[PDB]
Amino acid sequence: GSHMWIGVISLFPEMFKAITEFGVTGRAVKHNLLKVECWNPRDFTFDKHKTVDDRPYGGGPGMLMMVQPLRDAIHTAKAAAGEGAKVIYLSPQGRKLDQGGVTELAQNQKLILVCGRYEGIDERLIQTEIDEEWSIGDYVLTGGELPAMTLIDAVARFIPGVLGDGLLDCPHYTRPEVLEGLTVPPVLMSGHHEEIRKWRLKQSLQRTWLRRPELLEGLALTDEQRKLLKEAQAEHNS
Amino acid sequence: GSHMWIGVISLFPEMFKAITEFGVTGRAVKHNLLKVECWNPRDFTFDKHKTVDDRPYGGGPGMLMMVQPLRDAIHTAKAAAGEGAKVIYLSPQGRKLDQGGVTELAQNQKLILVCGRYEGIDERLIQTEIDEEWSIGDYVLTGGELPAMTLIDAVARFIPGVLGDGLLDCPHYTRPEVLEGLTVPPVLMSGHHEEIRKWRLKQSLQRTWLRRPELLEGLALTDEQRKLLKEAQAEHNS
Ligand SMILES: Nc1nonc1C(=O)N1CCN(Cc2ccccn2)CC1
Ligand SMILES: Nc1nonc1C(=O)N1CCN(Cc2ccccn2)CC1
Repeated sequence: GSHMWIGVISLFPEMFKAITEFGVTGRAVKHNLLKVECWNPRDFTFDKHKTVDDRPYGGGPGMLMMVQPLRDAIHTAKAAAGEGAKVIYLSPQGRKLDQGGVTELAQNQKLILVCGRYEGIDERLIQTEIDEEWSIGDYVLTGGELPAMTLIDAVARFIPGVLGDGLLDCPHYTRPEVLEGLTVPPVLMSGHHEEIRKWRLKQSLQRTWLRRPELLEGLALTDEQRKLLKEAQAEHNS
Repeated sequence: GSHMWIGVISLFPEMFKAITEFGVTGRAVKHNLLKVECWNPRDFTFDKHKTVDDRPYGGGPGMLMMVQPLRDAIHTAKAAAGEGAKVIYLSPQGRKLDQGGVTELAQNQKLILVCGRYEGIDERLIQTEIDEEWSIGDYVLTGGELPAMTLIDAVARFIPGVLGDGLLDCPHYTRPEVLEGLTVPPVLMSGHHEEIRKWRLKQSLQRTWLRRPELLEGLALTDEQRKLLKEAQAEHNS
């Protein structure tokens, strides 16, 4: 349907088996809802030792990805993708990913994700080959592979067939009715669908307010949400 | 040395091969700097079909992880860990992970990471078994495995032997000297180490200011940084 094709450039393509062979994303791939295709810069090297890193001009302790194998891998992925593929570099210097950002990226039918290693890629490749730079969070990882897999997983949820409001989630409960002395809220046992809905929404508003108050600032709360939030705050203040 | 032990509770333990078998984290594991040990709730089931999900009280479209197999897996991981292990649940309702948070978690010698699937785990298990809840970002994934692997990768960088200031990174350049008409900044070719240092720091300040101005607010800039930032801003304003 709205199937998605994601090309990946990575020195460790076998890492992506974690999403292509298991769980929800694994099923998406099996059912041809998601296609993930990997190119390894190591395969585009020509020297005997298949060199994929290179020294930075200006010195320093680190290395960068070697330009020629990486550039050639990217070009190969672009040729396979055809027209309309957006090329993404994952790094801490990119636009911070959130769910709105995920929904934006998910509108793309084709993505190419470039996974950096070492101290990253040549700035001129970012200028000449990368459409958008994104970060999955303000922390530093050993490479772009986990970020790429995280992005793939998040956007995959928006492909129709893959799955079976700005607020944090409400608490959920399952069997048994009592667990180390802790009981399930009686409302959830009541069978009263409307009370249960309002209880869940109220809990969500309360948890967002207590844990992530700044998320509430970004919202235009509905009349019902304003009411339930006021109630939750009143109860919190006893 | 400051080796780290990380217990993992996951319905898809084979996903963690992406970090235990490859790259920097793979080497950490091989060199016994990092130990990652997985328990699968499916192995703690007793029914013929090894059931690991259960219906939420109060209804709704989703499922939760079944309490008994998950609880038993967690208890088993805690027994293996001995004393001092901090138990973490990964979810969008948790404390937002950043590099400071990574450095905090990395001070722990033992971690147990609980990977949720479905609509997550019973709220009472969070109360009774989880020490801390963390989020790797404000977006929704299909399960806690990629978040757990991301956390493991980030904290692993702080284990001594694993690897070979609040600002975004400077641009980096490697061979060739000219790439699609784009040249390497002459300062990086100059061999003047102090000019190169100041240029890199200035670029870092400029990029942070242009891309992530709010990160600058959280910093107490050094005298040198204040100067170079003013210069970068002056040049930006031509
Ligand atoms: N945070 C993140 N959100 O996406 N990716 C990351 C992330 O930490 N990494 C690890 C280091 N990389 C290689 C690198 C190093 C320095 C500059 C540019 N590239 C990028 C991928
Ligand atoms: N963002 C994140 N940072 O850490 N983990 C995530 C994340 O998206 N997920 C996927 C859904 N999970 C299962 C679940 C669903 C609802 C409530 C609680 N648990 C948690 C793991």
